[PDB]
Amino acid sequence: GSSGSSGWTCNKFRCGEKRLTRSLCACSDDCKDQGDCCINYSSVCQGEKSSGPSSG
Repeated sequence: GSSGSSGWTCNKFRCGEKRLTRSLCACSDDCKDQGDCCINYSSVCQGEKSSGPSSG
């Protein structure tokens, strides 16, 4: 099927990934060093997860 539409966003799971072929941004740690972290990389990845059931 088609490759897909523009995705300038990252997903909780995506965070800390090591597999990307068709993605405008990168949801991996490397992005931090390199400089290709999605616009909302920290918002999704660097969210609020600590001693909590769900980061609702």
